[PDB]
Amino acid sequence: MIVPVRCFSCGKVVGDKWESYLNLLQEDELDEGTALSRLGLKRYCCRRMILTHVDLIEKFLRYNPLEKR
Amino acid sequence: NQEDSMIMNQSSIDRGLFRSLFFRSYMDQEKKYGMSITETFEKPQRTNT
Amino acid sequence: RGPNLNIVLTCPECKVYPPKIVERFSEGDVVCALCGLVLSDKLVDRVGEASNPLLDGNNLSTRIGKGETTDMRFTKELNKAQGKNVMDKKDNEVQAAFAKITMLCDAAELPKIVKDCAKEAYKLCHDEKTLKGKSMESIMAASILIGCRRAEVARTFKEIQSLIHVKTKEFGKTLNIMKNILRGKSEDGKIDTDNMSGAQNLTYIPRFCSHLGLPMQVTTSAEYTAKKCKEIKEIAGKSPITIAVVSIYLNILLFQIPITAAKVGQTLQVTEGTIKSGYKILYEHRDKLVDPQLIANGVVSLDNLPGV
Amino acid sequence: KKLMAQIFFGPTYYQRLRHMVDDKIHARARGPMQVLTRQPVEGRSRDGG
Amino acid sequence: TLKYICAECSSKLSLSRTDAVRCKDCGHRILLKARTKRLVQFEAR
Amino acid sequence: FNMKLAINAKTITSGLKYALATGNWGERAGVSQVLNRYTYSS
Ligand SMILES: [Zn+2]
Ligand SMILES: [Zn+2]
Ligand SMILES: [Zn+2]
Repeated sequence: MIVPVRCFSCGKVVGDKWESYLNLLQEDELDEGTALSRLGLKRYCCRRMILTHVDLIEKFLRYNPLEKR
Repeated sequence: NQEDSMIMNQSSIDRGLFRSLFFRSYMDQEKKYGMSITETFEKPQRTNT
Repeated sequence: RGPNLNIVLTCPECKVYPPKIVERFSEGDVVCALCGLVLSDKLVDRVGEASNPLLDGNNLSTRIGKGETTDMRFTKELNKAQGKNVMDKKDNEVQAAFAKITMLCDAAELPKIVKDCAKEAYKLCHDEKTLKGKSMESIMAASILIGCRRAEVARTFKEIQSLIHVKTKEFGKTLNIMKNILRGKSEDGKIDTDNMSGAQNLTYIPRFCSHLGLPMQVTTSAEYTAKKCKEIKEIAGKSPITIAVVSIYLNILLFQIPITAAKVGQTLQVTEGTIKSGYKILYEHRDKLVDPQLIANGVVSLDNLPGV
Repeated sequence: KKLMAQIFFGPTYYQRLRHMVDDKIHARARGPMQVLTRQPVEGRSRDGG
Repeated sequence: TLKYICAECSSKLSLSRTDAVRCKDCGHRILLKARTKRLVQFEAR
Repeated sequence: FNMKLAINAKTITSGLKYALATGNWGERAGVSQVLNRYTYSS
């Protein structure tokens, strides 16, 4: 639903690169392969972690909160 | 992994691989057995129940 | 007046009476909680049919119908023979009454609890010397009224009269008789609460407002006005229907909804003159008939209510 | 040490199915019996045999 | 009394065993029991 | 004559509800089933 903290296979931290990945795609007009390598993700285990992630939390945040303070 | 079994990485499992949420819902009603007998949602005590 | 035939589980060793007993259902055991001795083992936890022994008592019956292979001749004659049973004739009268009560309650869009209470009221009040010169329509209409009141969804006499054709006098006498019967069997054999009282006007307002299509805010204001309307002696003696209708009308003009009294009285079957006549009484005490919060916020001001 | 053979190695899309063992494992030493036949009841959820 | 929350207007209510199950503000007939205020412990594994 | 009793709305309401709650198309079986919601493709 949200970006995983670590790569499943090797455990490298990838949860601090989602916004950097999106910004590279949007403003720098980079292809996803170049963006993945620019972020330092070399092993294809780490590349698929960020490349295949679906950000569902953005969909869940469209519903109004159940309990507002 | 012989005969259609597989080996999974415990480290990958620890990091969240193929982990899922399970939800179960329980339903209950306050039935009225006619005009006299009726139920209520209560915390029963061992001395009256 | 009969053989005991009662089994009581107690620990022979502990001898403490009454005993602490635990039912290990998962293990199928009844064990003494103090010593652990097992007192009974192999305890038990479509092949049958269900029935309610409160509306039908003890009456087991089976229907006759077609199968995968059947000749119409046998079915017709077997039904013909089964109908001519003298003992089952008595209870069929009650069942027929239940069928018509169900039809009336279903054509009225009433909840299942209402019809169950109505049928139970009929059974308890039926077969008695008091209700023998009264028409069955009065019995059914009175039972439905009782059933609705027991369910906290009470209706009015006119609303029930819309379906069951019984004039007021017979309706009232039957209702008084049945209430006495239920009270009589409540003492010797509960029945009523604050709801059983006739007025209970607050229950009518939500449905009356719905017929007019008002928003829920107006309905709540109408309930508050009707609740406080009982402090005025000049209106407190009026019928609960008028008390609720005039309160609703007062709020209709308070929030400035464009619905005239000509239609409010036409929808709730109340004379327009009565509505306006009562509205005049509910104008000298307006400060006590409007919720303090609503006026405090600014949603409603008392100068929007015309004054004669 | 190197494996004498070389391994076919890469990503593949796998799915977690609905069948989990913790929802199937069940044993019974003794337990409730049916009212009619007085034999063990049916169903893991009811401590059956 | 115990505290509930409306499922549409998110208004916090306080109902007793006698009060009807309904929002006194908007009129919704579904209420959510408020989360318990005692701390709950979770392992980070 | 009371038109409110001549026409029983319960007839239409129950027949459609019963036939849709169960699969029993009458008054054929398995015509209505509880929709799978295990996953979107399901
Ligand atoms: Zn990796
Ligand atoms: Zn003992
Ligand atoms: Zn609300």
